[PDB]
Amino acid sequence: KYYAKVTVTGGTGKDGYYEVSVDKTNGEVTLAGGATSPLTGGLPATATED
Repeated sequence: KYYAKVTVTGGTGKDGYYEVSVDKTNGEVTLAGGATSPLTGGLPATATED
């Protein structure tokens, strides 16, 4: 689900597209796997149209 770009100042290894699930009625994000650990894949883009 949604891929969030992360830019960390002063920290290494926390950069990456985090998987986020958003329900706007609550206004928060459900954690993927119950953690905020970075995912793999680097910075892949699927759809060219923006």
